[PDB]
Amino acid sequence: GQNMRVAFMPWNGYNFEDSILVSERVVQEDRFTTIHIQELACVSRDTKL
Amino acid sequence: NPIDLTVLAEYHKQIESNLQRIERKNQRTWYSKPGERGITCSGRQKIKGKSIPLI
Repeated sequence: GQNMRVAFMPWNGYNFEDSILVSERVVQEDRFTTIHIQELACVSRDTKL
Repeated sequence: NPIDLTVLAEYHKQIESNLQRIERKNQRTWYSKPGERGITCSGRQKIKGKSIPLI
């Protein structure tokens, strides 16, 4: 993963049991963006008709 | 001199023989057997779902 600046404090309840708050600097630096690759095939079939 | 449809039977036999030759060739080179190694590809076809109303 990546290493980040973290403060341990209760901030307005947005981290109530185990939730995490994330500032938009982590989004704008796009440092958890992930590439995914799907695959799809298509066959020509010898049916009748 | 009775009536005659021998040419009809020859024509129908010609149609049947030509169609049997073409369909035998197509069913010969489309359902062939692969040799000593097996099917060299795979089908992989999958169908997903849609949102179909019922009016």
